[PDB]
Amino acid sequence: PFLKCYCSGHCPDDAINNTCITNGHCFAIIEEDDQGETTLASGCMKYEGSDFQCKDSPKAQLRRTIECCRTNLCNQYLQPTLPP
Amino acid sequence: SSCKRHPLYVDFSDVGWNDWIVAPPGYHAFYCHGECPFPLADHLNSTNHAIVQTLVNSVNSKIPKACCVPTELSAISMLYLDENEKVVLKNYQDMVVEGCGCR
Amino acid sequence: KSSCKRHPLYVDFSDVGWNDWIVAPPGYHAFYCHGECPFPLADHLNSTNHAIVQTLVNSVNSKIPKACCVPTELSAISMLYLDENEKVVLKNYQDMVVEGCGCR
Amino acid sequence: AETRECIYYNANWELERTNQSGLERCEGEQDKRLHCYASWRNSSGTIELVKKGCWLDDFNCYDRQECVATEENPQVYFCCCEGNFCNERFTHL
Repeated sequence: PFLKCYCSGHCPDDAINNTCITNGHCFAIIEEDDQGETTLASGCMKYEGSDFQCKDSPKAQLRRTIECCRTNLCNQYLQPTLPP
Repeated sequence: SSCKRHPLYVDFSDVGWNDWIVAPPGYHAFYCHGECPFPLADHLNSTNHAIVQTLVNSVNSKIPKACCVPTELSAISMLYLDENEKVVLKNYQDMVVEGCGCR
Repeated sequence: KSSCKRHPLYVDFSDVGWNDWIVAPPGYHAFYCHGECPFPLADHLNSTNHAIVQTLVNSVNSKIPKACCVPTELSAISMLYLDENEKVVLKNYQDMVVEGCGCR
Repeated sequence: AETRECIYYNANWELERTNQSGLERCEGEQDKRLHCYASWRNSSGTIELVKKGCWLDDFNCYDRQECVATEENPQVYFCCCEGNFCNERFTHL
């Protein structure tokens, strides 16, 4: 395992100090639910299928922006903003 | 509320297996439950299919989300009575949930 | 309503909004699994010992959920796509198509 | 088990540490068809070959002995077919 990431909302059960270990990417996401209510989350993403998840679908019904990064604890610096 | 492992102790006398199984009295089986949201994090060990299905669900709610199930199970041995009152030891695979994920 | 089995599902990349980075194919038949895992679990149903134990437990403790219908056999498809640098890449994505379903 | 061989080509063989051209023996799962494919760019009438190789079972390639692109004006052309070395030559349409 090479990468450590911050996690919030998406932490595994073996999470320590709100960080997780992965061999893929770190991510951060901002999402707007049924109501104009916004929430931020972050965590670890496996390499397999990460191209799909980091790209996401621009046709998603709810507004959200996920971003990915690949160096140790990098997601603390991702500040995704909702799409217009 | 997201997909994770939950507790589940299976008492053999509660499911009528104690007349067949001499030992153990029961065991910790656990179970998996919870939402598979977008995105599917590393620990959910999801297949590409589950990832694609989650994204389609996000575009069209008519397509269900992936489901939280055991992605890793382990074995347990159990002691049974042979038709001779001979206590026989047998291994049973896939009895215990070791990990949960979205499939 | 119905028993655990494969259902049709065609994933169209234009509808997902990926037709700009995926050169081929335009889409594919992914299928999905859906349906109940009723007690007693039907033999033809692909089921693990755990799903069997859980189903039995659920029959006498409704607080424990039933097993779930999910992909148990999947196949791969080839995709050709453009990376961040507009470079063409070939990848055989594993587990993209549901071939069979089961209660887990 | 049905066997399939395709023409192999990789314009980025260097940065990918692979052969630039040659032959590729395909491997498929049971009862799965086996195909070949070609991809290229056509900028200013000059054809730029990008990649050629094996391609997994895909209905878009079923029973086509010729490799013909099925997209009007893409930025990257693609064709697939079902037959040994059927990606040896390709055309647009």
